[PDB]
Amino acid sequence: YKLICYYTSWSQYREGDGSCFPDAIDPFLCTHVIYSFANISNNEIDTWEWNDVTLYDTLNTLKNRNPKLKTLLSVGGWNFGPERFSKIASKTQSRRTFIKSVPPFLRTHGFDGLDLAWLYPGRRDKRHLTALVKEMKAEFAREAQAGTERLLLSAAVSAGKIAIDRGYDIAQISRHLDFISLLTYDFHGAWRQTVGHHSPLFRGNSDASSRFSNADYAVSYMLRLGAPANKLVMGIPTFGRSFTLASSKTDVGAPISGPGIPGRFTKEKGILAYYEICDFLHGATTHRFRDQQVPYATKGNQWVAYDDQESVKNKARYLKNRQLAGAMVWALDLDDFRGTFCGQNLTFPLTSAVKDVLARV
Ligand SMILES: *[C@@H]1O[C@H](CO)[C@@H](O[C@@H]2O[C@H](CO)[C@@H](O)[C@H](O)[C@H]2NC(C)=O)[C@H](O)[C@H]1NC(C)=O
Repeated sequence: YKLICYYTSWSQYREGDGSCFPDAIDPFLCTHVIYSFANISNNEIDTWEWNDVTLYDTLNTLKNRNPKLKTLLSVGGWNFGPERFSKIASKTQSRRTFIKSVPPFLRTHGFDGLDLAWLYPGRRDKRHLTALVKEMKAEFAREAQAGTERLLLSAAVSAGKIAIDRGYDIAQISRHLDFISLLTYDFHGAWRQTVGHHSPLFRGNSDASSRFSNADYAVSYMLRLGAPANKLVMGIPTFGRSFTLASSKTDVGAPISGPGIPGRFTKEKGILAYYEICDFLHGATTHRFRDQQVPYATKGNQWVAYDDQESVKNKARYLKNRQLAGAMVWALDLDDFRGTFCGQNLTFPLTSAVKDVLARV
């Protein structure tokens, strides 16, 4: 079983206990740690935060304590215009330039693979994504000829049917990628006003339309399209989405005037780290959708949909019953890495959970 874990570059700038460096990672915790978001300059992979070279090294040293640990560098991301990706992938000329540039950069900095986070390709991009993947993987194999371990190639994929149908050639890329991470937590629409859970596990025997929005269908659908079950990886959020209620209505479908207030350390609207969410719970009424098997809290005019040890454990089990490769946890910096916020003196509670289940069989 695989437990891919993401670490983001910008989680170093948070204040106080919110500050997180590669340093803070249990090297034995995960099996794959993805440093989050390299970049592209002059059609070539490049750094992002000034000290990346340093964090790179801090993170890559963990392998000194656990030799079987593997690390990957991810390209793209949210703050990386998808148009930019699209532009690099259409001109075979600029695409090659990029590909050929990766191995060295990786080899140089100690990574064991690259991770494509081209965040949502267009209907006009499917054809080139495939190209990018097919060619990149090719470059990688050729490089292995040099007598060294072959680099890993993976990709962060959307779990939205339409999204998937629009720009992904699953049956294709499935054969070139080492593993596919399903973004199974961006389900609730950032477009419409209404309380809703972003990472439901199940369809929810109560709401007709949009049965395509839940982990269960995502996985099932991917499998239909051809993705081998042994290459799939279910994404598990370690954060929660906050909403500013617009009425005393707290139950399903209640009004929403906007994104909840920021977090003391997270400082961003609609997003809360698990550890922040831990503090929040105090004096908050905890609810849990039986049908979707996920929890949400409400305090004052604040409504929060999130995941806990038990919601997370479920998915972990699901993940295993369909026999998938393993799990993907978004941001170890969002989990209680210090472990001093959520009661129990445990560090990385949520991730542990996912691990514990994956390890008892
Ligand atoms: C990552 O690389 C991109 C692309 O080169 C950088 O983007 C540009 O930066 C310059 C100067 O700020 C602008 O004139 C260009 O219009 C930008 N191009 C693109 C594609 O955005 C970006 O600055 C780099 N990131 C960091 C953190 O250095």
